[PDB]
Amino acid sequence: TNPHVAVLAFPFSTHAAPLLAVVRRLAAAAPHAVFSFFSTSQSNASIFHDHTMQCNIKSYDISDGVPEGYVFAGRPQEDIELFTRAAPESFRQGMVMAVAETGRPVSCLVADAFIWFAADMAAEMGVAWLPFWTAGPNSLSTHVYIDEIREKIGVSGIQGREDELLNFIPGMSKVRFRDLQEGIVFGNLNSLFSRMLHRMGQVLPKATAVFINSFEELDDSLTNDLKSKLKTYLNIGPFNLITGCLQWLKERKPTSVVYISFGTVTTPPPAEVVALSEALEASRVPFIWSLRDKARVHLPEGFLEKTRGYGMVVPWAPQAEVLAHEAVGAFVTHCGWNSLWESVAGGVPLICRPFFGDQRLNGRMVEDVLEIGVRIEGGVFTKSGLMSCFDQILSQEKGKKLRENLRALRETADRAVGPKGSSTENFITLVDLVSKPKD
Ligand SMILES: O=c1ccn([C@@H]2O[C@H](COP(=O)(O)OP(=O)(O)O[C@H]3O[C@H](CO)[C@@H](O)[C@H](O)[C@H]3F)[C@@H](O)[C@H]2O)c(=O)[nH]1
Ligand SMILES: O=c1c(O)c(-c2ccc(O)cc2)oc2cc(O)cc(O)c12
Repeated sequence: TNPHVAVLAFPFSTHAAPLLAVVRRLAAAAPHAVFSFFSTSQSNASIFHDHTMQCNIKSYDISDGVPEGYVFAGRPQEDIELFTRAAPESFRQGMVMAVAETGRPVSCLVADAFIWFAADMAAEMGVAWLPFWTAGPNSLSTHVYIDEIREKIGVSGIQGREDELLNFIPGMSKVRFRDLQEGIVFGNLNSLFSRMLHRMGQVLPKATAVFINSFEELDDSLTNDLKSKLKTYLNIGPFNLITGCLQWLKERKPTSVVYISFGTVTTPPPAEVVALSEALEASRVPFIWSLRDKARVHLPEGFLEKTRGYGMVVPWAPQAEVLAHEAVGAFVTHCGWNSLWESVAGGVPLICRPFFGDQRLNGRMVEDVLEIGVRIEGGVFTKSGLMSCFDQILSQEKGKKLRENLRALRETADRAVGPKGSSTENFITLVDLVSKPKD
């Protein structure tokens, strides 16, 4: 038969949405192929919200892995653990349904890199395995190098060595030991999530091709190194350059507003919430703060009332549109990959407060490599540190330089995704791979 591409999403944080975005581009490029998109019912409901969807894509709801009478212990990553333990069976049962509906065997397996066992499912089915790394090439590299990093550094702690450099890994000359993701050489190395990512790192070199929402020219040496470690390595982004709040912003002066958000699975600790509120109020800087409604309990009494004239606190913002708005002059961020590229699209300097995963590597890239943002003194929010960052960016020479660097970076990125761009050519390659029928 003609192709039937099974797509296996990771249904937590911002993973399923970028994967659907690529699938949409692939379905338009390969109109003869059918695509079956597997995630949980909650994930699909969110990302498929709303007549524009390519007719050759259909979503399928798979199990969240939670047993019927289950009582949560309240561990962190408990939902992830439940989903992950059931996922091999959950995805298999989804694909069975899609094969019966379409009458076409699965010819290709696209999956979030996190679904490491997708490699084994693909080998069993006799089809290509095409993992999507949803974050940056920095974190991809450290994952692919996990064994070597562990061998060089050891796994009994990095006490006294936090600021030592990872300069023995290509493209990582400015990354310190402390910048590494949890599960590499520190954190709970025996957790299910740590073991998952360890195996992923090992099996990624076996993929038909690994693809990523970045552009090759972000770092030539890193790109070259990854092409040496992987069978085929395809930069196909940035996606965002390819494809109440706004009314309020209309009346603000250019480059005057601070936007604040910490992604989809973080809130700063309550003391840091207080600290930001104090900095906003003391500077009287116009602001839009994306803050979980549940977390509003942590705002100092009177904060909302004193800032009503110049700031909004909302449970969800149209973030990409806010960052592209001329009134916005800075972005206080956890340094998640998707947020970073939206800020680059908008030409808005970052104020970085990374928490976990790849965010410290991304913060290092932003501050020391690309120079498109600044660090917060001590890596935690304080009233004085934040006030200094706002001044540096909105009112001082530093902000002009960061804006200049952002312009140049965005132009390079634009050319990667234009006609004859490196990401354009790489995407053709990926289309060719997903278009192949089964052996
Ligand atoms: O009020 C809001 C708030 C957010 N959004 C949108 O949600 C997305 C957040 O993506 P981002 O990658 O920055 O953060 P997060 O989901 O925590 O990332 C995880 O996944 C990332 C990629 O895998 C990884 O880099 C990171 O470390 C992880 F935490 C981004 O597209 C925002 O525009 C919004 O529209 N409105
Ligand atoms: O979604 C998540 C995610 O992507 C990452 C991550 C881990 C290593 C990386 O290199 C990059 C990202 O960690 C997480 C940790 C959580 O407790 C919950 C999550 O949802 C994520």
